[PDB]
Amino acid sequence: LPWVEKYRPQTLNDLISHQDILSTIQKFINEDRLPHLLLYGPPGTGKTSTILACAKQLYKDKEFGSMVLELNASDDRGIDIIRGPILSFASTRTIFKKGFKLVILDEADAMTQDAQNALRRVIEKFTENTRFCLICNYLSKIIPALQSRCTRFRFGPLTPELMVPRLEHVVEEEKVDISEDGMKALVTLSSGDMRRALNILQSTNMAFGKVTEETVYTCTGHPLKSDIANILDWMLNQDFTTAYRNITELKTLKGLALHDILTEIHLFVHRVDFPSSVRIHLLTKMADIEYRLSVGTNEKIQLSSLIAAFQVTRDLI
Amino acid sequence: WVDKYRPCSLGRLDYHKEQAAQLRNLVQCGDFPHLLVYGPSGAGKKTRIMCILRELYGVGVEKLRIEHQTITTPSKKKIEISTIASNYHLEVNPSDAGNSDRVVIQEMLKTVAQSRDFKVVLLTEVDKLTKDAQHALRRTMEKYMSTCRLILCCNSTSKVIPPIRSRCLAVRVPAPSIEDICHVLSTVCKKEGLNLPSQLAHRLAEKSCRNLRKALLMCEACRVQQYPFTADQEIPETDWEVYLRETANAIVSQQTPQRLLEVRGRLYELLTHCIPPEIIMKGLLSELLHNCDGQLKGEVAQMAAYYEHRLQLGSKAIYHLEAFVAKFMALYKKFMED
Amino acid sequence: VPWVEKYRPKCVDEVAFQEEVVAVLKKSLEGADLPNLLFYGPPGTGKTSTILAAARELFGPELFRLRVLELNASDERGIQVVREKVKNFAQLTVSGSRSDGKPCPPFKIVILDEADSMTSAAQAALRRTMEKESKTTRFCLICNYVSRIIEPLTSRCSKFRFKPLSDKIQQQRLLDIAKKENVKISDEGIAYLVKVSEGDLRKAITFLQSATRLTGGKEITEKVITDIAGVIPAEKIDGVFAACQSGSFDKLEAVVKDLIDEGHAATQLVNQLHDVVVENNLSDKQKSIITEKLAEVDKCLADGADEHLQLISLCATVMQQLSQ
Amino acid sequence: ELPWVEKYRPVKLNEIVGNEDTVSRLEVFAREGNVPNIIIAGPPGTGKTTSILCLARALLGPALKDAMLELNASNDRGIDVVRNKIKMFAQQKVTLPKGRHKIIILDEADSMTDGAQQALRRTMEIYSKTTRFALACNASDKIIEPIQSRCAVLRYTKLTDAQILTRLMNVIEKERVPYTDDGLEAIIFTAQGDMRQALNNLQSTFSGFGFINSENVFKVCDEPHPLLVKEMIQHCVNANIDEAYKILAHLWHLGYSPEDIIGNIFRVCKTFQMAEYLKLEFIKEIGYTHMKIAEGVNSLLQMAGLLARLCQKTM
Amino acid sequence: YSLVASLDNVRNLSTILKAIHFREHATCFATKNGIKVTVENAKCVQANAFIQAGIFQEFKVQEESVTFRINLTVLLDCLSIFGSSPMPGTLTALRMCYQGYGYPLMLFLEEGGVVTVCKINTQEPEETLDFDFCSTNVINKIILQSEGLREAFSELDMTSEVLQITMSPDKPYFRLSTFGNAGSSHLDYPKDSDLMEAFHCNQTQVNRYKISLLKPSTKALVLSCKVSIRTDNRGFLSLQYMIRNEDGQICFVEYYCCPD
Amino acid sequence: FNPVAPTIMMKFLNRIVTIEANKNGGKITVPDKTSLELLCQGCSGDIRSAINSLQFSSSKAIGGKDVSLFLFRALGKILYCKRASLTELDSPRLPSHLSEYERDTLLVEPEEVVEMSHMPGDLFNLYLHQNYIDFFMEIDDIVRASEFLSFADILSGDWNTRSLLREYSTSIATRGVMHSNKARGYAHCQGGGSSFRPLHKPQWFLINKKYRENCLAAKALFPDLCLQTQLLPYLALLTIPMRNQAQISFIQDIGRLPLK
DNA sequence: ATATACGGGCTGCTGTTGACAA
DNA sequence: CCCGTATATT
Ligand SMILES: Nc1ncnc2c1ncn2[C@@H]1O[C@H](COP(=O)(O)OP(=O)(O)OP(O)(O)=S)[C@@H](O)[C@H]1O
Ligand SMILES: Nc1ncnc2c1ncn2[C@@H]1O[C@H](COP(=O)(O)OP(=O)(O)OP(O)(O)=S)[C@@H](O)[C@H]1O
Ligand SMILES: Nc1ncnc2c1ncn2[C@@H]1O[C@H](COP(=O)(O)OP(=O)(O)OP(O)(O)=S)[C@@H](O)[C@H]1O
Ligand SMILES: Nc1ncnc2c1ncn2[C@@H]1O[C@H](COP(=O)(O)OP(=O)(O)OP(O)(O)=S)[C@@H](O)[C@H]1O
Repeated sequence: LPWVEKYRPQTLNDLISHQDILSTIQKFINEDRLPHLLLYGPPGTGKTSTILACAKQLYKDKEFGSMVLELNASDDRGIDIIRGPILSFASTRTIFKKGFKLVILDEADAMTQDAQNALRRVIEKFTENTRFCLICNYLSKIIPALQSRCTRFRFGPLTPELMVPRLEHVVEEEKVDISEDGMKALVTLSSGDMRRALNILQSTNMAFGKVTEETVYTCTGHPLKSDIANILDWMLNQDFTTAYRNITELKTLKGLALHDILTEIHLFVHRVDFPSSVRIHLLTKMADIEYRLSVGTNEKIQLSSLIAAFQVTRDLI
Repeated sequence: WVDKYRPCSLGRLDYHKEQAAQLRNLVQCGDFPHLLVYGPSGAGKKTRIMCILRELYGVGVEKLRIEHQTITTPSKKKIEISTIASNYHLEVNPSDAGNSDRVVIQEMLKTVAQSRDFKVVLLTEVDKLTKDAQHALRRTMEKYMSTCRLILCCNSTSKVIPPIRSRCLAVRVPAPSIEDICHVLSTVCKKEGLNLPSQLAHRLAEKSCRNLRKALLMCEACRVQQYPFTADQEIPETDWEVYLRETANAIVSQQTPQRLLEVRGRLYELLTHCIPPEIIMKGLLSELLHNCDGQLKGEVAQMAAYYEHRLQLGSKAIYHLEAFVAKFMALYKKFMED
Repeated sequence: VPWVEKYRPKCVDEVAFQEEVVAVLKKSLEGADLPNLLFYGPPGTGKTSTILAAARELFGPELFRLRVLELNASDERGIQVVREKVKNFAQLTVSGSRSDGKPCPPFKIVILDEADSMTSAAQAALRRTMEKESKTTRFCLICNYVSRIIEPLTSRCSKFRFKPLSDKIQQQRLLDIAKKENVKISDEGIAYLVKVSEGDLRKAITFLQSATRLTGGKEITEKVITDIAGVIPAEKIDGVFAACQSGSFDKLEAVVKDLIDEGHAATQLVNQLHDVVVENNLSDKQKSIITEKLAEVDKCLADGADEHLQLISLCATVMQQLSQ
Repeated sequence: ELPWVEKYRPVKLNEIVGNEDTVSRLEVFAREGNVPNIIIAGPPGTGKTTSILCLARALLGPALKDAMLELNASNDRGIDVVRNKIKMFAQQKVTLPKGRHKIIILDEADSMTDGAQQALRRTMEIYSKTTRFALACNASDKIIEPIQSRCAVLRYTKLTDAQILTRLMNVIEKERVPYTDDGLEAIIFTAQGDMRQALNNLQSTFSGFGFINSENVFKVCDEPHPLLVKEMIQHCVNANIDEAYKILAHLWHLGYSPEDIIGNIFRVCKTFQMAEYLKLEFIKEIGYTHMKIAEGVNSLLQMAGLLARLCQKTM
Repeated sequence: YSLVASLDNVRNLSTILKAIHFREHATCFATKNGIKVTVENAKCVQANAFIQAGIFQEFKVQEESVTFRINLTVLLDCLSIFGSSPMPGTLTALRMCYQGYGYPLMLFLEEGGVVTVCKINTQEPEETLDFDFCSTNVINKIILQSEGLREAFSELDMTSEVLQITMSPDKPYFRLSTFGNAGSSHLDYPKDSDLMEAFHCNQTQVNRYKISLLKPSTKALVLSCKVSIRTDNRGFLSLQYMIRNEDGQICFVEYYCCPD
Repeated sequence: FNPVAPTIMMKFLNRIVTIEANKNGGKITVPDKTSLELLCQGCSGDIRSAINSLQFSSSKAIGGKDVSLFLFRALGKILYCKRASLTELDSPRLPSHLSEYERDTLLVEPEEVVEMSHMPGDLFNLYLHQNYIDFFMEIDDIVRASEFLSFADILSGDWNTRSLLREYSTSIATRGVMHSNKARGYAHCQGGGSSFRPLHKPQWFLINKKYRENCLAAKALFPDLCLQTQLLPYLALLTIPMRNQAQISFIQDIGRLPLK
């Protein structure tokens, strides 16, 4: 169950987007020149999946438990529990006489400085019986000494064009009826994270039965593009009280949050023509508004203040 | 308080009788929600809570069983905390432990929850608590709402986070006006010889603000200084007020760095004698605003609010007090020469 | 037992609002493929109740010891407990069936509330825990603010926002409860009470109980609800603007001093002032400035500042604007 | 076998293409054989450890196994066992022909505690007639003053383009890899001083492409970050918010977390050519924004507001 | 109730468990033939035991095998709760019941009218390696006594880091070397002695081993009467012991270690 | 003791190099004189490193011992603001309206000075707050400096992120105190003053410790912070005797502050 | 007429991991 | 950092 981990890729050819990196990794595997990797990027891109597919391709099914170590954030990572076990692991003469060993180090940005220094020594000392692989999200929490010996690979955010066919395959696999606007709205409401495009589908399909733009927007609660355009039109032209009443009624009818409205208004403000200074004023006030909505205040007053900050500067000009 | 002429029954209350009848109607049937009492200090919330407990139970609330308890932090550290908790009702003040209040609340509340058919657990001064302690208290008071009820007491219901505020009723107690204070002072003194003329009682009530505790203390203090009262007899004041008055007088007579250092040392000495920074700021504002008469008055008020927010956000008081003093001095110097 | 604990939803067909989540839970009950859950929203909408009802009617009251654990904010959570205890529970195996022969789901449920009060170090272990063990355990996180949770924790859970309740639904539920408990309500009193409650089920239920126990079982009007809630009278609130419009600083200070003497919370005063401001005959610029000042004062009060000085600042800014 | 970063290691002392003075002096000292204790410092990726090991091998020769001691950070360096073993090795007598002495090397000595160093400083001034020391480190502020007070401190520097190009040409000639001038310039640009990084990048590019054209180098991944922020700060100097936001949007779409960007902004801002008032205000705004981001509220709007506040200062 | 087991001499099980106790956790294996407790460390060293059904008097199992993980220290403390020094004539009896998955392990002990009851909740399982050492690729094998190496392995705990084992048909038949702070220390053992029951080495083999992994063999060497050493082509070391009880039965303990 | 004077080290180094030169043996380049004072300049009165560097350099600057800056010297360096006469360069200027913020060129890096003193930032800021008043002549600059110090204080008030961002506070405080001094910062305007004045130590430590001990002495002894804020005003207006001996002294302690 | 040393101001105010002496 | 003073030496 739980589609996201039910349809996880099991081979290197069932991924998308990044193609040069995958071909380079395949060439590394073919010539048996696998270096130490430092895979980093934003959430939901396919790092652990890629490394696990590489591990399953390299080794047999009965050897994965005796020649592969896995250390994560839920395990213990100090000094002694690394100085003993991994030094002994590199002190192990290889069983099955084939290949080398692997130590997967997930969430590598959690260890301390001493552990990283010892790991630098471990990885540099003996590059014939172990091949470390670090996977991180922040590159500021890795010491430069350990950052200068592992091949850095960047996994950027995904793009809709190659993101569509995998969702189409998932839809076809089960019995789901899909539309055109539904796919576009489903893909758009995910900033490159594929896991936020596969879980929304499961949540929506199990509540209504069919997927459409209105269906997904009601399942999640995101405001529509036309709604944001109407709000902006009401802001830029009409009076104070009339705009307040209109947006109040619109928000009361369909319960809408304030974060998404702020994000869409920010994008539309940057997309329209303004004489510099007004844009600076709007950006500053809207950033303050967004910051102030994480303490426990009231949303109505924040909406009124957003209206007030947007109104006067454009009304005078 | 004086604790010698305080009532112990919902009847014969000198003020705020209607809400007392409402509380009696609520307590006479059980089936209680959690209670949160708020209002200005000196209004007498503790008397209401104690009388509610007396009405809910029998007469077994008039005993004192002061108890000590030692608990342990996660590693080894020990916390000693004293409770006045007598039979049935349990009373605790988890503010004597600075950052051990969270574990105090957890352990003590979870022990007493398993230990009418229900008890109460008072939590005095809920204002000065961290954020995690309130979370744990809220969860444990929601979980076991079948054998124990909570009656929190505080003032300025703004520090308590909304989830607790939206989890219990809210009872408010306002200050007891002015005429009622003079009447209660007159009756309490007439019970014990001599009397208070109406003018003297009115002057004491006006000068003692809204706090009946302070008014009673001032009246008793004046009674031990002079037995025959007159129509032109003043009231003694504390030594932390005249000091602030002198500091405010000196902060405006001259504006030089040496005077700034002198007033900084004065603030140091005043802070040494256990006066919180907030009262210092309030008194300084009152004395300074006593004579501004202009836009500088509003500017000073806004800057003082800014500095107060800064003080309650930061961790060093003297920095902010000195900054406010310097800004006021500069503004007054600029205004004087124009 | 108070009315809040007596009318707690014991079944999925007792939650009023939130159609999508209840539909998803119903579909996943008589079937399979239930994903991870992440509930968030304002207080008094019902999040613990829904998951507790789902767990109760999926397993049964006699099968709670070895199927569900709840880790609240009173459990001393840290890295060690997440590393050992949660892993040990999640690494077990599904037990047998129940007494009454019914279909059963082959998974356990781990419930943890106030996950926003934890630390990042524990959250990393927690997020890695529920990937390799997605065969026998499902996780239901509950929070008020999503921002206090790291990205990989919220990137693998279905996010469900709980809307604040509507007028008609709250009115119907309150009428049902009042009919059940035999209390005489007025058609205008309920319409005022729902407005006062600002969209809170628990607050409205407590208000109803406190009103019916005070009155003893007679008709309750709006005047009782105003006294119980504590709404500031409009005649007093007009004086603030009357003094701020013209005069001097001393009268403004005296008015605010009396208002804070009476014990009213500053949040209610700000909320009521905001309604008056945006409906009067004032220019747009003055309204904008006053609204921004009100928002700033509200935030500063929410960050544990003083009450007298902030009210003085707001009133002084209003005095400056109204005399311009 | 091994990758290209650990297989092409110099075995002699004249293959090192780093600094020119210290290496020549070390060659002269190895010729003579009366070296004092030395402490080497410098940026990573130069070859300090290579120089130390080559010097020791040249000094000893065939008796290296039974007359050399090497200690690391993976190996336990407490106080008790380390002081015991050090004193065993110092007091033990060995025969060396004319002027060769016993060598004790402690790599990355900055990780030692104060107790270890304070116990070590006694053994390094008495047995000097039969043994000598040699230390390599990165941060030289960690070593206490008394230990430095009797050592020769040699400080390295980041490699320039000429030596990097010469050794890269040597490697290419050895491996017979068809090349192009602009591609090698791009590789050197990506290197940014460190040399093992450059060799690893070249090997990664050559893995599955067969050419070192610039397009292939950029396609196979990487790219240097700071020079983009350097232009962005200059753009915000002149109140050009419209031109300033473009680079921020590009970086955000590239996949960089807010903290990584905001740290580099501060680091580039400190070493810049501006006035004092502007520097003060910029530092203040960056500090407030970093506090906000660390508290959890991170998004594009906060960075846009920071840019707007930076541009407001100059009006 | 899955498996229930009763016995009247706890000392046999207690000493068998103590002969293998150097970790904190252990994994059990209940089968129609008996129990088998195994432990692993550093993904290289692995020690296993065996308690056949002949020892037991009341043994009952249900359906298939049963696996669970138990803390070893707590179990060993609970077993020997009546003092580890009984005079001849005093015995302790124990009963244990495990009622399937998800329920703890019972232990009722009795001696001379004193009855104790204890429970151990189990959170299982882990995964074990596949150290197959079938006697097909074994090249060097030897069998020998214990009193010879009592002091020898007792004189083996120094501040060294590697132990060298060399076996050859000629000259150093069985030599152990330890390089430490002071100097070398050789402990050559010749053939045709009172502790040389069979010498059948074929080709010379010199190998290095870690002291940390091979140290806990002292406990197995102390409570033993014979030791068998086996090494294959690659260089993996297999140690076989032979322990006896008061009644006069025999139980075996095996150790597997990998070379450097 | 005191560091060796330049002349003594100069004469001894000259004697040593003369002795080496007289050894002859071969045509070896004597180290140049111009580098010989450079060797002694970057050693700070330490013979052993000077001799080591001379040996290293005579093989055919080296010996860059790190400096410690003597914190009381760093404070003076920050608070004295050695300025230049605005040598003709292409530094950016404030275009039109910021004409009152023009400053002369600076020859000090505050970050290096603060780092090299080896002190925590929150202590450096306290010392600066204690010692920065006396060097100022105007009030507006004092106001600006106080505001900058307060803003530096705000950034470190939490506990989880107190050590993630600490350089910002110290940098802001140092640069604000340095730039706000417009009276001093006009190059050739330092004549004449800067008499023989010693610095001091912050007085906040004793006051804070007294506050804490008085907190405890108020709590545990009237426990049935708020007591010092609310109950202790009542204590200040209590002034009546009671039944004890060590408590009358405490009552007379708080309530007898000097006042005419 | 020029290089070098005295004089006066500093030890100080919640959690998770690691080394030392017994 | 800062100012003024007592001794070795050419
Ligand atoms: N590019 C992709 N190709 C294929 N499947 C993908 C891709 N991106 C995400 N997925 C799927 O989404 C699931 C969740 O993403 P993960 O790989 O677990 O995230 P991640 O890369 O590990 O980053 P973290 O764990 O948040 S640091 C994966 O198990 C895949 O099934
Ligand atoms: N109805 C009353 N009649 C006479 N005196 C009263 C009455 N109510 C209170 N008092 C007096 O008020 C004083 C006690 O004040 P309280 O109301 O108990 O202050 P409080 O409730 O403790 O407020 P906090 O929050 O604890 S500071 C005593 O002097 C009482 O005698
Ligand atoms: N959506 C709802 N449907 C029906 N009754 C509700 C709903 N929300 C609240 N209630 C009523 O209010 C009571 C309190 O609900 P809870 O589940 O405790 O609130 P909650 O989910 O804990 O939200 P908190 O506690 O403010 S974070 C329930 O027992 C119901 O009687
Ligand atoms: N000066 C140099 N000349 C030639 N190759 C060099 C030089 N410096 C570094 N290298 C290369 O760097 C590779 C490994 O670098 P190391 O010498 O191990 O780094 P390091 O000197 O130990 O400094 P660390 O350990 O990173 S702080 C060698 O295989 C060389 O190819």
